[PDB]
Amino acid sequence: MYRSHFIADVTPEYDGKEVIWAGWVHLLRDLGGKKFIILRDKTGLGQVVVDKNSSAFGISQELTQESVIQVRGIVKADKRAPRGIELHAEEITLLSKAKAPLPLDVSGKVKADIDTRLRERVLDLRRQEMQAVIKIQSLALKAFRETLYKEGFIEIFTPKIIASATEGGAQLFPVIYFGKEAFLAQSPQLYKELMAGVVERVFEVAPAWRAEESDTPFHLAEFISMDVEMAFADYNDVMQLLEKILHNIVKTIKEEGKEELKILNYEPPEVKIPIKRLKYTEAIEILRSKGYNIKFGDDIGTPELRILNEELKEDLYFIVDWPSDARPFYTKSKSENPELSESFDLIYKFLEIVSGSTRNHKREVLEEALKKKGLKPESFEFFLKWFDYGMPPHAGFGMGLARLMVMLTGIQSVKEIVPFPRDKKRLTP
Amino acid sequence: MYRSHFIADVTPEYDGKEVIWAGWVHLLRDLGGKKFIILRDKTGLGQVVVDKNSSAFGISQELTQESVIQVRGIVKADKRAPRGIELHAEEITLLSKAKAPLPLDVSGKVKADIDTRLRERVLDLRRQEMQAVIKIQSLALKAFRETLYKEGFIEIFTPKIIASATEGGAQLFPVIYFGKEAFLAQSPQLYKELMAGVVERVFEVAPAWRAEESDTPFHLAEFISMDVEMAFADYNDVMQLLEKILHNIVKTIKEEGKEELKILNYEPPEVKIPIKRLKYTEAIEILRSKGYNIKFGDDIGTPELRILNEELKEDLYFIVDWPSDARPFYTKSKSEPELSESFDLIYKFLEIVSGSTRNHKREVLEEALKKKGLKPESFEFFLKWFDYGMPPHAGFGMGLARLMVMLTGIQSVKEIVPFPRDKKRLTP
Ligand SMILES: [Cl-]
Ligand SMILES: [Cl-]
Repeated sequence: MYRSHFIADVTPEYDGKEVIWAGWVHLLRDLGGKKFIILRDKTGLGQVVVDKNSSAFGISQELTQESVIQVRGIVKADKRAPRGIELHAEEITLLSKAKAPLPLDVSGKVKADIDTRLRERVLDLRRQEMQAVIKIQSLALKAFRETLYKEGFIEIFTPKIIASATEGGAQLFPVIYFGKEAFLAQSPQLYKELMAGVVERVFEVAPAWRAEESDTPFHLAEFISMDVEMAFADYNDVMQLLEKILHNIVKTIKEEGKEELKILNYEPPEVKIPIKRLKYTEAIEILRSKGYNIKFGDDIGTPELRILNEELKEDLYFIVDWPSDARPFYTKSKSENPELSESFDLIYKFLEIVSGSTRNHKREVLEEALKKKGLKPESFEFFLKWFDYGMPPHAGFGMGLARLMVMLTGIQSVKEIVPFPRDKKRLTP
Repeated sequence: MYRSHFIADVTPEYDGKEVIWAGWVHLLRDLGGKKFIILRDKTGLGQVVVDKNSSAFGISQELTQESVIQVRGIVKADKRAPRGIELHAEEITLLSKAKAPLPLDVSGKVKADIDTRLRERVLDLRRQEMQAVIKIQSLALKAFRETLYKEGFIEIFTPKIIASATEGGAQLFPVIYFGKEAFLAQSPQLYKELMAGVVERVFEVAPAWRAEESDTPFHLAEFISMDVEMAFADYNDVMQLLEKILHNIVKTIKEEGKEELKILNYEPPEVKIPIKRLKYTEAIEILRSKGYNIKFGDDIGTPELRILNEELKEDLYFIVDWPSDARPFYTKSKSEPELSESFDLIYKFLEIVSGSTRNHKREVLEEALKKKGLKPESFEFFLKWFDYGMPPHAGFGMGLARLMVMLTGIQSVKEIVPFPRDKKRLTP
């Protein structure tokens, strides 16, 4: 196409050979009457030299950072040079010239806030660091599906535009839909249960949306959700599935993203099996005993997760068995105590990465649960009806991709992970 | 847990052994004082028989179709039975009791109305033919990504809510987005072009939406769209890749989806490399060479395509070099310009994929927008990025559901998509 080799394809064993590189002008320096071009392509950064008496010298002088070029030259081994080589330019073609100067420095280090970078997001995304994020995410999805296929999970796609919400109180985006006010789904919840009720084992990785104005970290309005629903399984089963998933994920990043982690100065945690389980009951007591005003039944906020993290000597733990009263109507209660529920959160340090549970499967227990939350059963008929015709016991979870990315990169901002973030003040690009 | 084995695991070399099945009561019949239960699960259909001398008998008497049960029994080989085995039940546990009668038959050759089936979609989808389709789509997706991984492609996700349209005059769904009227995207277009401009090779498989009120077949309002964008490629490179993808999908379906194709009575077309490339220009000349009322520059539609399917004796084929003015502003015109570097992939009479090489110069994008009679200033959110080194690139978008017709032979999009969405369909 526009090249014979990617930069990284060339080894010292290429000395004296003619190669064609293509890519971006990363840097441009002049030393000793020689022009040095650091070129960038998807494999990384090479070094090209244009000496005075080359025919490429003339055009090399008009080149600017982020212009796209083709360069044909002869490989020279060196060892003082990147990966032990450099390209001695003979011919350079200008494919696409960039305006100068740049509004954002692709090699300058992070200057300006998030919002200034989002005006020049492409230039920002081109930075080694962001490139590494984009790469790791892709590997993370591959490893996610791989584990699932091994367990015979079937990949699915459920409706994103829905008539009414599954959990009232959740704020959904209005969609004007052929004359009706419909909404954007917040999760595939009902549909994946349904599809579990037909082919048993299903996942979906896909967009979801939430309309709140919460300004805390990690609360984009649009977000990718990684969902799994498993028939003839309860919450302990799926927790063990996820363990294996997460393990294959970090293992893939560690082997296939060695270089990316290097650019990131980051080492994802070990996934020890089993992951520490801590009952919610016990979490409440650790908190109380350190002096926080927290009663059984209360939520466990970020501030609490910090102390929980600071106390467990574990970065990666499940919080299992929450109060039934704080979990959806579709979540199975504990048999030995109705006040508790067969649910879990997976926390990484102080961030929630996954939530799941064992679900209900009888219409009557579902209908009771709805009453126990003061909802009108007749208004969830769209959910209840399917359970008249043999819904099996099932269990599932949802993990947030970009939250999982924090565990895989070290980046502490979701707007730094998602290449085109959406929230209350952010719609473009 | 609930089972010890799936129905398809158990073979004759299991004789005398105890086995736990979990599944759905597909069929009940009584014969010779003996109860017959056709059990179903994700692997398929199995035969359980309950003797009158069994303790499982009494609960066996109250089972209804589609109930979820657990049957502990012993395997006996028979070779008159499915997979040469059946299960003589010792205990039966009732997990989920289903109401009687069923409003839709799972065991039946169910000739019912579409909206009637939508009303009871879970039962509908449990038919072997539907499970087939579901399973094949999964296999298709895996194969698709597998090919793209081999070539270095990176999986992206692009924004679904957007400020404004890319194709003007295209109808998008309004979203009320923090006080503003935003829209659902109809494709990742701009965004996958921008991602290719950072890491060269990308793909995305994700929902898109159009809001037109069509009444023609294969025009769901929400659809899963498989996109690929590739820097330093032109359309011919991306068509080659497309072929390589479709080849692998067909192979994977034929090898891994054997029983599914069996249930469906269907054989996928052969992806013959290279797939026929029919120049638009020649497509018009053929349509004229038989008796038709078409001129160069006119659109080729479904009538015209049924006709092309015949004339070409090829079921899979590209129509290429469409008139530049029938094509988006971001599609690059041919070097030698009334024509553009564009293609559509066709299966018989149905458009499956479209793509092209893209423009990458601000100037030519602006011009293209003037010559279509649009005002560049309104498209500034597209143009701006091309100021800072967008490389040559190209790409395509393939409808998952339309692909699916090629893989299954099913002629209705609402028989492929589990929970379809259109002007008169929102629930389920
Ligand atoms: Cl909801
Ligand atoms: Cl658009």
